[PDB]
Amino acid sequence: EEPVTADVINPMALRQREELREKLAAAKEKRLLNQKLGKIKTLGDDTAAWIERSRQLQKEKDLAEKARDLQGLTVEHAIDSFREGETMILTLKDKGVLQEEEDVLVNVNLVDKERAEKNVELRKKKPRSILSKYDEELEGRPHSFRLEQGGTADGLRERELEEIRAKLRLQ
Amino acid sequence: KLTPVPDSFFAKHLQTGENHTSVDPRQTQFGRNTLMDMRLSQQTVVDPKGYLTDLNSMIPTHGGDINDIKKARLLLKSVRETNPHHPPAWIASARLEEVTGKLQVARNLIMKGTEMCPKSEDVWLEAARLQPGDTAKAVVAQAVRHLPQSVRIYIRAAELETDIRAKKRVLRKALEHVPNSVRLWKAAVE
Amino acid sequence: VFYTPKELGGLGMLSMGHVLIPQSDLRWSKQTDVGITHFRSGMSHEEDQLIPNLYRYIQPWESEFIDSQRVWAEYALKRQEAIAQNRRLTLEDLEDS
Amino acid sequence: DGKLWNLNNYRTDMIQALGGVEGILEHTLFKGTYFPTWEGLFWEKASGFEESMKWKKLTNAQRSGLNQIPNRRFTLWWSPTINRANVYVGFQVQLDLTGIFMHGKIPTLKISLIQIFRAHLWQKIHESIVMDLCQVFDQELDALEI
Amino acid sequence: AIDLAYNLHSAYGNWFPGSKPLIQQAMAKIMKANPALYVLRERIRKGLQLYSSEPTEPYLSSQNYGELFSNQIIWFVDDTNVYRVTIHKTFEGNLTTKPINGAIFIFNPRTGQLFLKIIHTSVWAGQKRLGQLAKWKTAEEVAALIRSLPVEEQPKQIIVTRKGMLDPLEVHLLDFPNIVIKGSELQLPFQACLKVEKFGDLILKATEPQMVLFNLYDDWLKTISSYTAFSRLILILRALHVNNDRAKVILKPDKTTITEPHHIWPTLTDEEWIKVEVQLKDLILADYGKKNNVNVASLTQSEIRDIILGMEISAPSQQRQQIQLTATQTRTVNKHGDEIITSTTSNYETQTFSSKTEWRVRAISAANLHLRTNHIYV
Amino acid sequence: RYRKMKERLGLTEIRKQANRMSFGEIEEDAYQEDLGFSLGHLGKSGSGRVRQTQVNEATKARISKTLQRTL
Amino acid sequence: MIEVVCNDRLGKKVRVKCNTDDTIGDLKKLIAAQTGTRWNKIVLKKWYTIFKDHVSLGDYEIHDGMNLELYYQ
RNA sequence: CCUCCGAACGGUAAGA
Repeated sequence: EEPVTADVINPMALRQREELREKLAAAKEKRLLNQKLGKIKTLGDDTAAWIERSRQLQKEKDLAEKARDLQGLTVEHAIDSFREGETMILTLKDKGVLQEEEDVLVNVNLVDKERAEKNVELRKKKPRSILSKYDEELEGRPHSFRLEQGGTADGLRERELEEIRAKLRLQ
Repeated sequence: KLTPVPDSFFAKHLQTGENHTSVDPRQTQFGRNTLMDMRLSQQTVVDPKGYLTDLNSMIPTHGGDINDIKKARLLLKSVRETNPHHPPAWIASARLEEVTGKLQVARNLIMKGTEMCPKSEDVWLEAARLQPGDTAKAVVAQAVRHLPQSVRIYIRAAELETDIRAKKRVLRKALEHVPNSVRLWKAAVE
Repeated sequence: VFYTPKELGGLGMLSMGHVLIPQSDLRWSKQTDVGITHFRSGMSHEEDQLIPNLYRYIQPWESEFIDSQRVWAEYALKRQEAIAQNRRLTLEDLEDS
Repeated sequence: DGKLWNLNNYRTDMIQALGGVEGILEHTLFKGTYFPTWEGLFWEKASGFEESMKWKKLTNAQRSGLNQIPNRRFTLWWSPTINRANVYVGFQVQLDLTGIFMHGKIPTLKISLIQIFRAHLWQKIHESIVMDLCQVFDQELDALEI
Repeated sequence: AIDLAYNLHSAYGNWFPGSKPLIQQAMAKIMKANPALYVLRERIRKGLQLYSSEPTEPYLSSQNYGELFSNQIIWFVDDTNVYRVTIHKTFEGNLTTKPINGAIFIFNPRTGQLFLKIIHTSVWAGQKRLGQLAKWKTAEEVAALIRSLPVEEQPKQIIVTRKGMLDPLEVHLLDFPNIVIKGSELQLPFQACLKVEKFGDLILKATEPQMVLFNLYDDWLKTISSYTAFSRLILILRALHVNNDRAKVILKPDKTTITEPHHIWPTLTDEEWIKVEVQLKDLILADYGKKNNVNVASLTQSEIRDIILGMEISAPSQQRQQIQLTATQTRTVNKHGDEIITSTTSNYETQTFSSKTEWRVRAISAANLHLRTNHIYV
Repeated sequence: RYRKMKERLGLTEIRKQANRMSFGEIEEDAYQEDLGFSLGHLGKSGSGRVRQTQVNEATKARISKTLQRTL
Repeated sequence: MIEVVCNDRLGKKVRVKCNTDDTIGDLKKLIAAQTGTRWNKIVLKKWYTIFKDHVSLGDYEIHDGMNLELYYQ
């Protein structure tokens, strides 16, 4: 057709541009620090009367001698998966340090239970959004919920009320 | 049989490089990390190990031992964001930026480390060696001002400032702070 | 295929000839949500592009000798400055040259 | 003496003359690899098999047939440009298990293309796309009035 | 039309209401996600020897698990239990939540010295980022402790259970280039060692974070080797990861079971150790079979080894192995386009669709239609 | 014997890393005497590891038995 | 104005300048001019694929320099 | 001003 405007992607020129930008920013920071490090005197008068000063200083010092932090944290487990009255320990999920992602809590035992259940389904599954079968491949989804204020997660009451409403509609 | 080349060949080829940060002014036209917590090593089964501190290894020994310089830079950036009161994290970041031959960035980073972690020693006397001349003198003056005035940075000031005309004043200002140091008395006496 | 650096997959050869790139080679296209969009570098009534000749990127011997003399003259003075200030050349004094 | 020549500007201007990464990589199978971006990728100058076979007491005829893998890989990388019918004017020939037309006997590329479309991959791609379109038309048959 | 060498797609022809956007979205999703297209792309990638940002580190797997038992000193740095919290859903109401003290594992398999570093909750006071601080704190303590031993006890290679620790350890050990920091394919059950009630009773009720030393080879080294003690420990820890309560009963075959406070494991003899190991192995296999619906007698030897050591790989439906005869008459053309009728037997365009509009599928859906007449929504 | 001979001829990490080459990141041509000689991810600050790789002791060059007895 | 080589391998190898907007009929007329066979008695193939007269040269992606196999009707 | 527009081959899968 009439091909549109295209910027040439040059990796070497890009690296040279970044190097120049970094050098200019470093020079700016150097001069700013020099402005800051100028207003402070660098004295870090005589000899014998200085010893007299020291004697006076010795006299002077002699006279002087005489659950809230867990708000907003995400748990990568279904709420129903927790049995009632059982204390479960949640560990922090492994994340790369060079990865900005919200911290997630996870219990290892629930994880291997979920993996076993998924494999059971996969063996059972012997072979709607548009082409929903590719949602796992495209977007990559464990059930999760977020802790509220005080670390308390109160969401099962809403689901119970929904179930009660559905049953009442059935009745 | 073929028996490929020893790994020492690749090691020496990649070692050729990482040249130097400075040159002795004698060659003519033709001629790092923390160590801030140790723990004493020594019935019942529980053993609280008393932990001590030597807080750095000041002298720069390691050099050019970094592969993936930008990955290491990102990692040390992450360290300094997550643990900004960690003096040797800043020390290692400054030494890494100094190793590559990026002196000014290392100087700025050690300035930010001194600003952010001032209650330490080795950060100040490594900023003194990274900063040149009068800037180093001002940095030592700041360290003397804030750090509670009973330290070795005073001998650093006396060493780097000037001749006896200013060395005497530096030693006087040192001895005026905690007048009990034998080294300061020995330096002032001669 | 010949003059693409080996990192990008080409042979990466150096040219002392006068090889021309036809305008049909500097055009491409990409697929997006709104169909296919066509790009090209040599867009307009331009002169035929030559791959760069190696000669322009080598400093001639005379210029290099004059620059060598000037550079080492500067280095001698910087070394004298380093001696007089009890410091060593910190790779920043010798950064311009 | 030191390295009395630097070739960074030469390579920079060469990539600029060739159109940059976008202008170069469309002569290649890069878009057929479907990598999201070219940033973090890397090459392998020798495969595991080709490296392991570099010293195994092979005959001269076996080694001669093993120093051709780099050429085959180079030819396959630049295949969308070497096999073009603009270059190599002449009759085109179709590989009898795929829709690939060979504009010239390029033996170091015919083999790399026979390997890629082994086990009737062309027919399986067509069948998979047909079945995926059938499914998407099936999920939309009340609104689509089918 | 699909361009496979350039991954392009287009469509020309007649359109009917609702067809153009439908095909646009369908083709956008198909080109991005397709088994056969993925196979083609992966095959091109392998042919070109072009890989994506994964230069593999040294990797401890189930195949090189034997080399783990050499004479050099190994460590097993673990930060799984650095940030630990407890919840329980009381059946009346909301979810209680209490953070507890964490632990850092520096277990050594050659001598059994389990180095523990406890973490008080106070360190997690005003930290917007928990994972990065956990990683960097654990690496800091690793390098702090690695400098306290002499050169003859420092590790020759360090193995980290969690892959996300690879980067921090390689930064905190820059001054120490000789120790090879290695990954781990197989999930070592080292988070289960806090399930021992001594460790829990210590950590849960501890403050002022301090280092402590243990020994998981209590008196075993007097009678058994080092990598027999390690294998026994691995079995016990896998069991405690599995149940932690059934294995608690198994760890006491009698009621005396003199587990003196001087050490951690019960003082038991080797002949009874064989039997209790057999019971423990049976427990692990029985739990694996219960969870995965497999037969314990059907497991092979290497299967049991992989079960005990780490974990096993699954197989999703998206993973396709696209890598009797029914003749079919089709109206085709020959090479010259002569409009012939052929009878083929190659099974390459025979996949029946049979979706939502077939007499068989419709009748199968109509089955059980009487059971769908319960909730009569008037 | 087989283990030792496999370890000697094995592809060490430093030699494994020189086999690779970054995509699109153009290296400077060190070693005038032979262009095309390039280390891989050894020092190119590409996608390698943070620390420098260590030389394998098994690849160290040694002399023969007859040569030693003549020495 | 692109240039297409229309080759018959026995021998009729001909070089024809044509426009991209040209349909295959116009290209066949030019080949008729340069070969002597009547334009409606000329078939342009791509190894088995017959180019149809009503389709422009741009649609077939017959670019400047491409060879087209010459057959007869 | 510049008008000299060339060609064929080196392009066969081997089988059933």
